[PDB]
Amino acid sequence: QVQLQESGGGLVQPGGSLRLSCAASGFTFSNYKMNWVRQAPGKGLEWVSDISQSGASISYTGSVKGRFTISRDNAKNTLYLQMNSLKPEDTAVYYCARCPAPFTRDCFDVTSTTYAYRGQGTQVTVSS
Amino acid sequence: TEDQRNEEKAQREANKMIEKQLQKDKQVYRATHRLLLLGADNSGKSTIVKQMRIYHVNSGIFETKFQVDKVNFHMFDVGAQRDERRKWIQCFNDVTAIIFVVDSSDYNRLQEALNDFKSIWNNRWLRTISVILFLNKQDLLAEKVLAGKSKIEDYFPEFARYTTPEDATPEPGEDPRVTRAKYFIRDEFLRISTASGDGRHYCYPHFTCSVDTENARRIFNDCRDIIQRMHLRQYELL
Amino acid sequence: TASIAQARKLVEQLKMEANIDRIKVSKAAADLMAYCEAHAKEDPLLTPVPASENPFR
Amino acid sequence: ELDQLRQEAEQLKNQIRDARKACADATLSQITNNIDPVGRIQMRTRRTLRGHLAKIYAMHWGTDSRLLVSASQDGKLIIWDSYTTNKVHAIPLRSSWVMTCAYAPSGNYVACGGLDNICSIYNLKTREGNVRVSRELAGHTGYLSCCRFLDDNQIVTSSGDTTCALWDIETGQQTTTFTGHTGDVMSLSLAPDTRLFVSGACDASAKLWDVREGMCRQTFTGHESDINAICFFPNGNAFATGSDDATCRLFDLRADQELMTYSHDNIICGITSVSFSKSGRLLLAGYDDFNCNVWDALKADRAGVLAGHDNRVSCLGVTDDGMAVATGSWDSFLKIWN
Amino acid sequence: LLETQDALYVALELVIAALSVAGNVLVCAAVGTANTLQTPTNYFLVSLAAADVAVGLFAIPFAITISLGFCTDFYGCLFLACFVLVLTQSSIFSLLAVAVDRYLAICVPLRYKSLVTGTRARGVIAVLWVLAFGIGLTPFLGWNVKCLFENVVPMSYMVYFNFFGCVLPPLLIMLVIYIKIFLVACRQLQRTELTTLQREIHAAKSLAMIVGIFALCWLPVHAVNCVTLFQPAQGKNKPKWAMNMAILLSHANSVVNPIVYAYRNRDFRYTFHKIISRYL
Ligand SMILES: CC(C)CCC[C@@H](C)[C@H]1CC[C@H]2[C@@H]3CC=C4C[C@@H](O)CC[C@]4(C)[C@H]3CC[C@]12C
Ligand SMILES: CC(C)CCC[C@@H](C)[C@H]1CC[C@H]2[C@@H]3CC=C4C[C@@H](O)CC[C@]4(C)[C@H]3CC[C@]12C
Ligand SMILES: CC(C)CCC[C@@H](C)[C@H]1CC[C@H]2[C@@H]3CC=C4C[C@@H](O)CC[C@]4(C)[C@H]3CC[C@]12C
Ligand SMILES: CC(C)CCC[C@@H](C)[C@H]1CC[C@H]2[C@@H]3CC=C4C[C@@H](O)CC[C@]4(C)[C@H]3CC[C@]12C
Ligand SMILES: Nc1ncnc2c1ncn2[C@@H]1O[C@H](CO)[C@@H](O)[C@H]1O
Repeated sequence: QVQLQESGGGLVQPGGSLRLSCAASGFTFSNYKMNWVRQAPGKGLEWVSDISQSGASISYTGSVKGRFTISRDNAKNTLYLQMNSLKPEDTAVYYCARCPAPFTRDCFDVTSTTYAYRGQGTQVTVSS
Repeated sequence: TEDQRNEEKAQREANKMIEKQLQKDKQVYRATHRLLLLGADNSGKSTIVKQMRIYHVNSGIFETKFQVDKVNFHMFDVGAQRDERRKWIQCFNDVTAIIFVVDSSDYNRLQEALNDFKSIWNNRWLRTISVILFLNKQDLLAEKVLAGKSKIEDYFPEFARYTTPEDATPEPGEDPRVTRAKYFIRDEFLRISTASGDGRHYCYPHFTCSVDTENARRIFNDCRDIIQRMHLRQYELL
Repeated sequence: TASIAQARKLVEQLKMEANIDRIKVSKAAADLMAYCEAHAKEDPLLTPVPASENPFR
Repeated sequence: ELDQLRQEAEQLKNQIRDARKACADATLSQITNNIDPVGRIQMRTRRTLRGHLAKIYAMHWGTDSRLLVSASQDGKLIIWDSYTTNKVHAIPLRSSWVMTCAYAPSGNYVACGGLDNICSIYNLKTREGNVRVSRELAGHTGYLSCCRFLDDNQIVTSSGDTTCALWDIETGQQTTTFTGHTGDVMSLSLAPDTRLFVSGACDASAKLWDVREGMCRQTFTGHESDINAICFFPNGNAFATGSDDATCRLFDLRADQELMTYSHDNIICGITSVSFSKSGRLLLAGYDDFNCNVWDALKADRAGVLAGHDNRVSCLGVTDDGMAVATGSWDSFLKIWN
Repeated sequence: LLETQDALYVALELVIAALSVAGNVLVCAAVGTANTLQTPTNYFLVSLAAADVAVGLFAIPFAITISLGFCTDFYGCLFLACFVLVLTQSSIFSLLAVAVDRYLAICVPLRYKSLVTGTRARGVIAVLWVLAFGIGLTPFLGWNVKCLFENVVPMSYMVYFNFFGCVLPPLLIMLVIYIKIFLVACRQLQRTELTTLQREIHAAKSLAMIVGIFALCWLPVHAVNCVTLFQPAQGKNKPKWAMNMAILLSHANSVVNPIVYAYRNRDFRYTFHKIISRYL
């Protein structure tokens, strides 16, 4: 039942923009904190951003702070990552991770690579 | 009836001696302060207490016992375990403190270090346990910021528009940029801790090098302050 | 390599699970109710056991 | 090429869930409206097992229904006599951080383990009088979360390495291994048949295994978060589990789907341990809200509330005959309710 | 027995005894039922509660019978007076022990759990009870018909040995203890940079209570005795009012102790909340 599919990504040119979507089913999406992470080719996991249940508390990674925008629609239990003015270093596989425990503000998704609450990974490449 | 009364008496004597042994063990247990040690592989967590009165390596735990001012401390370092630290960490919710070391010299990994520090500080089970932040490898930070090969702005642009606090303790002969970066990282950690801070648990940052040796006294003072604040809160004096 | 082997193991497990003979939930519920009504009598937690027979009181 | 395998797995799971919904002609919730409710369950603490120092991390009754095991984080595994609260044995553990414990059906062996990645065994019937380390079943690359005695010469173990194991005490190696789960296994339960056993992990799923075959025969994923509790139904055909989402779910080995979900809007705290009664009419589940909930297995309503515990509940067990229940929390005071 | 004003004295003493015994029995029951409250600090608190219970149940009726002005035998009245003194000294020593426990916990937080355990707690409690029984029963055997107290117990013991031996020494000890605790709280407040002045004033106000209350409770009767002994012939123009209120406050100390010490701890409030929730 617990599944997190993700769509979007692909090829993009530097300075462009792209909105990656992630549909999660099998639980109460409005009760779990969400996170967007990215792993580059050959590099380890790199957390991008996090958004709380009601979106009142949101945070972004300093390396990509301001360029990306994380949002969540609870009416259809969906997550969205709108990246603007992409860079050639942004190329990576993105994942939408769910917090292991609900009603909490602590999540250990990026700690391990074999984490379960993730999607198949959305590949993104930035180049001419 | 005696066939069972003798057994009852034997069991009573056994229970008495077992309780005596349990109290003998509880003496040393309550006398020792159990601490946790966390950090990244690149960090020098395994060399925080350069003194290292005694280093015991269990099956999968790098125990480290020592004594400061007649007080016995037992810092536990779990290194031989899977990267998933969301289940076994629960075993350390009663520890006296959690020394979290960060190799802040690795800016690309400083983000992961901050994320781990946040996840630990916001943990529901470690919500009442203070965190002793030992920013090891300060010499590496100084060298990296003086070489100018890596700009902290790429990893943390806030450093560009950040200013060193006034309550800083600048070292003699230290470059202004080194102090600025060090205290910027320290304040980043302090904010990560304050985002969900409360009187239940506090943070105790400390700047130490890989060759430092007074870390024992620093951990002693940190534990003393932690338990003192805890007792004051118990007495409603804070 | 690694991902391919993991997917192979996953599809093998899925195949092993596909051949399972899944009966309607009605039979499972009936069996559960039967077991409950048959053992509820000898269950001290459901039928208040007298303090004389209960070794705790 | 991996896209083909992913699509194949997706189609397999789609047909699986389709067959599940097809077999879901009814639901245990509506079918159980005719039976009489159990009513309020008044359970008082008959005795308190004082003596433990550190937070108790596990406990397990024995076939004799009189002696029980209780392991604490201070490195002590104590054997308590429920009838009179007499400390018979106190095994000092090499690793203070113990996360499980067990009691063989014959009572001749006791298992323990934790972050040490080793399952330490101890013989209680030693002629020397003073118990000692009987066996050290090393090999796991993760923390040992739960353990159960399959027989005097066969034992089961669940480690955080995403794999379960079945060892033989006389050998000291992995007689059988299971690598179905993807997250750290937290608990399991053996059925009276002594051939099938289910285990739950952080993958929010519970997987079944046969001691002889050695391959995952069935999997359930009705839960939402990591499963921290699991216990076999007294009949051996079903089993209940509990997740950190503050919800329990009863799965059936024949329906391959969830037919009973225990939850409440005001119950936000998760589960730590669960156990059934002698008949299964009630379902006891320990929650981290400083209390335990005894629901109606057939109606999913809070029939009893054990509110006496000054800590997070860690383990809950029922006797082989169901005369009383034992609850060990992190207060070091293992209560015995009835 | 209804004198011009001793009737109000007896009534106030009865009300004080009732309130004290009620509060302290509640404290003892809360400490006994709650298993998590079986700690050394809680041991000292329940010892103080039991001392106050003994005061309310034994010291108050004995003092009442004494004030009523009976003509019992000499040793008969001396026994009741010495028992009242034993109970008062036991309460004072329990308060001193609670203060010393708080001091060792705050100033010496690390070695607290090691130097203060269950066995050590019960040993210290027994030693303090024996000391109280020895001090109060001192004039019963080592004395250096109208049962009116000043008659059976002279102010010599009530001042030289009682006041300056087991009331003023512990008074100043508790004063210094709470002063050091206030200093420690102030040093810690300037470190927790979150109004700091508000919390500092709140902590200072709490500490001022535990010793000012102790003071206003024990200083009246002992200062009355001191002025009667060192400065006699004053005639005590308002004896039946001055000593009346002095002993009234000395006895109300019993009820004032738990409400200031027991009810003001976080663990005690949590236990009370849990108990009233269980009862609902
Ligand atoms: C003065 C008379 C009338 C009342 C006597 C009360 C005494 C006997 C009783 C009442 C409550 C009791 C205490 C209740 C709580 C505990 C905690 C336990 O872990 C050690 C014993 C201890 C400390 C008990 C000691 C004895 C005790 C103080
Ligand atoms: C004034 C006369 C009646 C004295 C009566 C008080 C006696 C009976 C009560 C009051 C307080 C009690 C003590 C309070 C607490 C403790 C500590 C505990 O670990 C052992 C028992 C012990 C030591 C209790 C023993 C009995 C006790 C001393
Ligand atoms: C000092 C003695 C001899 C007589 C003076 C009486 C007054 C000034 C003393 C006696 C009792 C004390 C009070 C006891 C009650 C409280 C409640 C506390 O939460 C705030 C302070 C406050 C209000 C104390 C303030 C100071 C007070 C110390
Ligand atoms: C009768 C003589 C000896 C003094 C009587 C004054 C006592 C009974 C009164 C006066 C002011 C009162 C205090 C007022 C407010 C508080 C804060 C709260 O946390 C309850 C306790 C405490 C601290 C009260 C304790 C009882 C108290 C101290
Ligand atoms: N002058 C006095 N007259 C009567 N009783 C006194 C006097 N001084 C002290 N006491 C009694 O002795 C106890 C200890 O001070 C007090 O509680 C009080 O009852």
